[PDB]
Amino acid sequence: APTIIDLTCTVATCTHSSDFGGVLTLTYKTDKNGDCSVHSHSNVATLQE
Amino acid sequence: APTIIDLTCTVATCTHSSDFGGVLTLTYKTDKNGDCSVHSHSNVATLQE
Amino acid sequence: KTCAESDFVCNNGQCVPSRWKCDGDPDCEDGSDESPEQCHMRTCRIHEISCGAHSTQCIPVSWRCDGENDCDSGEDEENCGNITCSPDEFTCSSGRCISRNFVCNGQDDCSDGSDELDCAPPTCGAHEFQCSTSSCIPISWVCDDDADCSDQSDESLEQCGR
Repeated sequence: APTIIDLTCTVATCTHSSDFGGVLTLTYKTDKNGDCSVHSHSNVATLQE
Repeated sequence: APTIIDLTCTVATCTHSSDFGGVLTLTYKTDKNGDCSVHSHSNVATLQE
Repeated sequence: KTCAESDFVCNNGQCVPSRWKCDGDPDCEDGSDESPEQCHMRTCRIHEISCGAHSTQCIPVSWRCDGENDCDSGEDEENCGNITCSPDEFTCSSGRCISRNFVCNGQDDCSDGSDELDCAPPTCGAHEFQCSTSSCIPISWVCDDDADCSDQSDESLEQCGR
């Protein structure tokens, strides 16, 4: 699994609607290309993928 | 003749026997490779070569 | 940096000025401007002999056939001795020289497996599909309609069988 360092997140737009209405941009530094299992640690926000 | 700079002496092991029982290592930096004439300036220890 | 029209070009790619040609001093690393055939004998000091045309080590001629392996490759113990190889050939543990194209090729050309010792495989992980431009990407990225490989090898028709 790639090791990820210096990870920050920003929100481009938000709109609390029933559908998936918030877009999130995530910047990081890594060593190799791979797959990461992405999660959100609260029930206030639900990810799609 | 070659020029020797930054000469450092270390002893691997010693045992004061009648035969030659100590191993010396000298570390250095040189510009060209050639021959030197090693010597000891005391009679406490006598070199072999 | 291309040498100017007023500079001579050594065989190794080094630029030296035109006044410095066959003037006797070993200017070029290979002595191109003083090729020791009609001009000057440029290769190292006069009383000093090289460890071959491929070894830049300079050993005094008193080290030539002096009974010890003064050169790195043993070329000092030549003529009166033995053993020499080629830059493009790989030296096995037994001393045999095989072409570098045979190193880590999966076949024991060295007759002892030396060319197959410490070979990181040119392929990538078993859970991985190698792009034809040598890029390593995992299998689950093949035929995914996304060209994650640089040359669209993961999406190549031949690999997908589509």
